[PDB]
Amino acid sequence: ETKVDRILSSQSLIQTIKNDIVGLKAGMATLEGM
Amino acid sequence: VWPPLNLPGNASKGLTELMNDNTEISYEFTLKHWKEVSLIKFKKCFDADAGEELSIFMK
Repeated sequence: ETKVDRILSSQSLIQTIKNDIVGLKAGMATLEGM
Repeated sequence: VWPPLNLPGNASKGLTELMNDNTEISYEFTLKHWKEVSLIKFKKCFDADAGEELSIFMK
């Protein structure tokens, strides 16, 4: 139980990675526009 | 409402402005972002048409 709770907590990193990648996608479209 | 597509990119806040149809986008706000919209494609035409005003060619 303690170890699964630890795994479940790190799932916060995944969506943070998720949001940042959204910004990287838009920012790259900008560079591509140049 | 505004244009048919006005929110391509990041930040759900611009997406909020879009889906909510806020009549205003503060300069102070839009300074804090990039590519506030990308009305760029190769398909169709928006919000206009041509072939009018018979004046000009007569000049």
